[PDB]
Order: sequence, then C-alpha cells, then structure tokens
Amino acid sequence: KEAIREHQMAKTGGTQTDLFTCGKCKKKNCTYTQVQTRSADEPMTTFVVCNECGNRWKFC
Amino acid sequence: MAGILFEDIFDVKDIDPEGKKFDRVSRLHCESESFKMDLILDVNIQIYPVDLGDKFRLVIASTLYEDGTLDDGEYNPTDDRPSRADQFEYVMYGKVYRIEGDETSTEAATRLSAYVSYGGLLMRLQGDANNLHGFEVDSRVYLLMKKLAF
Amino acid sequence: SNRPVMGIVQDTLTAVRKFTKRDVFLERGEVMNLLMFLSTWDGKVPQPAILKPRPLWTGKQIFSLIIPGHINCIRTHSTHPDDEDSGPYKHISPGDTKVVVENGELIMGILCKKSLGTSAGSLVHISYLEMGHDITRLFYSNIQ
Amino acid sequence: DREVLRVIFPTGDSKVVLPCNLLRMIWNAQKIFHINPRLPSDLHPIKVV
Ligand SMILES: [Zn+2]
Repeated sequence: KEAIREHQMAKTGGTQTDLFTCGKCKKKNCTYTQVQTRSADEPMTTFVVCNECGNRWKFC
Repeated sequence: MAGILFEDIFDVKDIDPEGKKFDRVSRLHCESESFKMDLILDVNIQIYPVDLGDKFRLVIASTLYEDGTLDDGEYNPTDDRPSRADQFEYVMYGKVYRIEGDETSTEAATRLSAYVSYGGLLMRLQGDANNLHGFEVDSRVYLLMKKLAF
Repeated sequence: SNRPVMGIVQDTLTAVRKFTKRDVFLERGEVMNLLMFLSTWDGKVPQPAILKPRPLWTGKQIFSLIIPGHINCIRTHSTHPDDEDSGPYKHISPGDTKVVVENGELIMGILCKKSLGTSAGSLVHISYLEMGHDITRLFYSNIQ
Repeated sequence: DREVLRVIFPTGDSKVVLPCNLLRMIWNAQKIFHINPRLPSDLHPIKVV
C-alpha cells in the first residue's frame, strides 16, 4: 500500500528556482524561463512565472 | 527682499552612500544642528570634496534678484545684481519632486518629509514644521552651501 | 498585439543607457552644439543644472529637453538594478534605479527598451496617443 | 459589480487589456490642474454620479 502510494509522488519532473519574489503572495514560489535565443528586435529576456497565484513577469 | 526659503547649518552623518557609491557623484547623509532634522543629498565630490562629520552651512532660496520673479532660463551670465546668494561655496537649481507626511492619523501630518531634485540629484529633508511653508514644485529652488571643512 | 512596432536599438540604445548615468555632465559650449543638432527647439536656452563651483547641465536635463513638454511615462525602469520587489522600497531613495519623468522632465532612472518601445507601458505608445504620430515621429527622429 | 466580476474571472487576474487608460488621463489632469495632497479637494459627488 506504501509502494503503490509512492507511485504518484513527484510524478515526473521538478524545476522550481525559488529566487524571485512574487508580489501577489510574498513567497518566492517562482519559475524561470530561458527562451529567445535569437528572435527579432525584442531583447532576449528571462521570464519568471509564479506557480501559485499565477504571476508572470520579465527580467526587463 | 531676499525672502530666503530655507537656511541652516548642517552636519555630515555620512559621506558613504551604502558603500557601493558612484564615481563623479556621491550621496551625503547629513543632520541639522537642531538634531531634529536630517538630510541626504547627491553631490559632485569632484568639485566639492566633502569630509565625514564636516560642519556645513546650507541655504535655500526659490529666487535671486531678491523676491521678484525669475523662474525662467536666460542663463543671463551678464547679470550684475548683488542680489546673489553667491558668496556661499556651492549652488544648485532644482525642483521638489516628492513630499511625505501622514495626515490620516487625524491632523497629524507628523514628521513631515520633503524630497527634492536638482537636475536629477535626489534630496531628502525631514522635519515637523520646517517644511510647513514649502511643498513639491517645478524647478525653482536654489540651494546654497558653504562652511566646507570648517 | 496592441503594441508599438518602432524600436530604437543597439548603438542608440546603449548610448541612451550611458546617457542616463549619474556621472553625466555637460558644458555650455557643448549644450549649444547639442542644441543645433535638435530637429526642433524653442529657441530659448535652458537654465544650468549647476551654478557653483561652475555652471553645468545634466544629461537628464538635456534628455528632458528632447521630451515633449506636457506628457509623462512612469513605472518601468525595467532594468536589473536596485532589486526585485522590495529592496528599492527599502526606504525610497527611489534612486537612479527606477524611471520617472514629470512634465516632460526626467527625474531619475536608467532607460531600457520596455520604456523605449515595442512593449506595454512604453513612452512610445502614450506619445502616439497624446502627441500623435506626427509629433512623435519628429521627436523620434530628433532623439536619434 | 465586484460580486459579478468574481464570476467573469475565475483566474482572479484583474489585469486585462482595455481601452482608454483613465489613470494616465486622470493623472494628466492632476499634472495639468496642479492638484496636490496638501490642497483641499472641492467636489460635488452627485455631479460625479
Ligand atoms: Zn505568487
């Protein structure tokens, strides 16, 4: 009953960085993006998303 | 006739703005000799080499040619009027950008704070009633200081 | 995407960052030199930012000259500086890390692209709204 | 409206793209009219209504 209970536990991944604060919940429960390798005229940005309460903002 | 906006002699609390500082500009922290009012200000250290704990004289005037209007900008270098708070060692032209206070407590407005900008140069003045006659305005004030390294 | 398409870039963007520096100081001679570069100007020389020990102008003063004189854009310095969410609040020496302009006059703040365009909260979008394309195009050509 | 609005946005995000930024417009009036927190705020509320 333990081992079959364990089979949900984590699921299959992870991430989280816990660096940027979220102004909607003070907790730094945030995720970060590495994208825009080249793109156009828009500068390559680091995008940060807060898992809880759904917040996303940019390095810029 | 020379309706000065402010005048006081100030003491340097700090010349090191949070350590990191900057090259041609540095932020001083000062307190008035009443020791009831304090001040933080960005300055050109290169033209005015401050020392820590120094005793400074500070004056503020929203006008020069006495009390009459002049809030214009013909940097008329050729003025000859002795109505110049010029004898002070250091002069700046600027605006008040922010005012702090607290009137929600009932009349309070207790420990009024004024923030001022001279060409981007930030300033903070704190005081119960020293700023009771001033408020945030477009660029008009002239700030004059002397008594460097007294 | 209800956003501006214009964008000042590269050399121009870098020198603007350089130009917003606190250590930027100008001479009267160069101010006249800078004034002639203007695509448009009131014909009225501005007051020195400094009078003593010697008369001087700041780059923020002069950038604000470029700016049209009755419109403002705030809240997005969008630079790494200062800190994320509560450090700059750490007293309010509002500082050079955050952008603020009033009555066409830049108070503080190193510039970014999110300020400069192709994004929400950009100066470019509001100038387009207030000043219109014609005034904004002449300002833009002038600044460049 | 506040009670209705909870139905419309179950995500609870109040940040939406909309026309006419009244805040900037209202702010501009303040920049123009020169209203400040140390000046009285003479107003007729029904006129507002
Ligand atoms: Zn959050």
